[PDB]
Amino acid sequence: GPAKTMEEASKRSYQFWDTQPVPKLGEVVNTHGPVEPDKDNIRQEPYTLPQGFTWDALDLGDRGVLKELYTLLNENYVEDDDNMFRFDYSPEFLLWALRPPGWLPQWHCGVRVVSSRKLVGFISAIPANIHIYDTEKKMVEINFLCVHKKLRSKRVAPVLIREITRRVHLEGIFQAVYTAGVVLPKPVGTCRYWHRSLNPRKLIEVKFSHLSRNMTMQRTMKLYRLPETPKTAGLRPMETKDIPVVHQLLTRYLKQFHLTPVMSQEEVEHWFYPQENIIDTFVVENANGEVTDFLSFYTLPSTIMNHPTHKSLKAAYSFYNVHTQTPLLDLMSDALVLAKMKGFDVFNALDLMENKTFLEKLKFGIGDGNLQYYLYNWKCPSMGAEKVGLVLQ
Amino acid sequence: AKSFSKPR
Ligand SMILES: CCCCCCCCCCCCCC(=O)SCCNC(=O)CCNC(=O)[C@H](O)C(C)(C)COP(=O)(O)OP(=O)(O)OC[C@H]1O[C@@H](n2cnc3c(N)ncnc32)[C@H](O)[C@@H]1OP(=O)(O)O
Repeated sequence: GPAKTMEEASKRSYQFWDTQPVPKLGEVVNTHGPVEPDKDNIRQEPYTLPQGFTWDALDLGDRGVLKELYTLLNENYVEDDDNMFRFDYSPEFLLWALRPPGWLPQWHCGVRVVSSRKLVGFISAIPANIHIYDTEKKMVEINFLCVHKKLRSKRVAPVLIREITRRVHLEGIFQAVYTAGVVLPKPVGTCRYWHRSLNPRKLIEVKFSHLSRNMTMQRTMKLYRLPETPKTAGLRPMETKDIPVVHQLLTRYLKQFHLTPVMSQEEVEHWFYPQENIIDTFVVENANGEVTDFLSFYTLPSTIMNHPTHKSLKAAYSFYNVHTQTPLLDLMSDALVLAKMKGFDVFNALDLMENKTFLEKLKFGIGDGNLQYYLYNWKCPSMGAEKVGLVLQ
Repeated sequence: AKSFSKPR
C-alpha cells in the first residue's frame, strides 16, 4: 500500500517510518539540524532476515555477480504506474552508478535464497558530500532498493533499510539522501518528470504517449522534428583536459541552489567523463579556447512489457547543465539534437534547478507522478523544485 | 531516475 500523492499519504499509517529519525508527514519544520545525535556505539550483528534467506555483499567486479544484479533489477525494479514499462539499467551503467570514488563493498547489500543462491533483494549506498542550505555534510546516497516480486509485501524492505543504515553507521556517517516516486515521511522537495518526444511514432505505438486531442500523426511528427546538427558554436564531447574547468563551472553554478552535491575533481571525472551508452557530456569551447558551458545526460532504457514488436524504449535523462555564456535554452536545444542523433526515443528532465525556464518552450510535456527528495536524520524546511540542485541515477 | 513517468 504505497501512496503517490501528498494528501493520500496523510490518510496512511507509517509503521516503519514512524520508528525512523525523519520528520513526520504532518510536521512543519522551522529548524535546521540532525533529528537525533550521532550514535557512538553501533550494533555489530546484521539484522536477521526471515528463515531461508541470507545476506551477501555483491562484488560487482565479478561479471557473473553483476549480471545477477542486472537481472534482479531488470525483472523486479521500478515500473510506471500502468505496469507497461520497467527501468532496464545496464550492467555497465550499474558499475558507473555503484562504484564512484569512495565506494565500499559492504554498501552493495544483497539478499540471496540459502538453498538456490538466487538473488532476491538489494540495496546500495554510495558516499557523497551534500550541501543542504548552509550546512555541508558527508552523507550517503541510497539507491536501487529492490525486493523480488515473489517476496513482496513481506516486510523485507524495512530489513534492507535497517541493515544498510547499520553498515553506514559503522563508517561514521549519520545522514543520507534519496529519491522515490512514493510519498514517505517527509519530502524535502517534490519534483516532476517532463518528457520530450524524439521518435513520436514509436512512443505512440507503445502507448508511452498519445496523440493530443485534435492533432494528427503527421502534425505531431512535424511538431517534434529537430535540426540534424546542434546550433552552439564550439560544442564538442568532454575530454580529459576539460575535467578541471567542468569541476569549476559546476561548483560555481550549484551555489545558487539549496540541495546540491559537492564534488571533488575525481568525482567530476567519474560522473561526467563520457562513457558510450552511459553518460554523455558536451562542453562549449569558445573562440578563445575557453570552456564556458556544458550539458550532460545519462542513458537509461526501459523494458516495454508484454509487447510483441517493441521491447525497449531508449530514454535520455537530463543530468547537470551549466551555462555562463550560452543561453540555457540553446544548450538544452542542442541536448535534444544530440540525443535524437544518438538514437534516443525520448528526453526526460525534471523541473528542478532552472529547468522550468525551458521545459514548455522546448515542447516537453508534463509527466505523471512525482519524484520526491528525502533526507534521513536531517531536519530542515522543504524547498521548491527550482531550489533542488541534485540529480540521482 | 527512480520514478517511472509518462506524459500526463
Ligand atoms: C545513515 C544512513 C541511512 C541510510 C538509509 C536511509 C533511508 C533509505 C530509505 C530507502 C531509499 C530508497 C531509494 C530507492 O531505491 S527508490 C526505488 C524503490 N524501488 C522500487 O520501487 C522497485 C520496485 N519495488 C520493490 O522492489 C518493492 O516494492 C520495495 C522494495 C520498494 C518495497 O518492498 P515491499 O513492497 O515488499 O514492501 P515491504 O512489505 O517490504 O515493506 C513496506 C514498508 O516499506 C515502505 N516502503 C515502500 N517503498 C519504499 C521505498 N521505496 N523506500 C522506502 N520505504 C518504502 C512502506 O511504506 C512500508 O513502510 P511503512 O509504510 O510501514 O512505514
